[PDB]
Amino acid sequence: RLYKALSLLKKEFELSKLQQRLGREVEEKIKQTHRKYLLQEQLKIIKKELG
Amino acid sequence: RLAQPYVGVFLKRDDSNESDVVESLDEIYHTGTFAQIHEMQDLGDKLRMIVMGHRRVHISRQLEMVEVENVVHEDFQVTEEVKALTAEIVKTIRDIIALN
Repeated sequence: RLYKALSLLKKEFELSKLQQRLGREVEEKIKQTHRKYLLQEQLKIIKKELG
Repeated sequence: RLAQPYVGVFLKRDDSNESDVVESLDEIYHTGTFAQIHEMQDLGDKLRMIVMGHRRVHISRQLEMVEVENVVHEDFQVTEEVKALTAEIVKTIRDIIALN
């Protein structure tokens, strides 16, 4: 049972890694949107605060 | 007078314009969300209707109206590891309502 629990910890941990890694890659692919767009957002928020 | 009164719900495109809403039918998105009406009230104004996102639909051409429940929802047969991401999604959602 301790070995089966280890193999389940392997499968579950490797699964958490594939989920975290796919999410990390996917976060980087959101980060591929340029910082100019972020500063432009802040420019839009500066105009959003123009009321 | 209809036994099943209804209203559709669509999403507006950029540059909202009431005159275009009555002039042209392309301003409304092909996506529409048909739903049944609940009840009118009109406490102060004569038009305070309630709307819902119930039956999604994407009319192929609203100008032409034909419709179909093309509620695509493909999912992999193994629904074990697909929900692991859900814990992070709800954790994000929880952080938005918590921090904001």
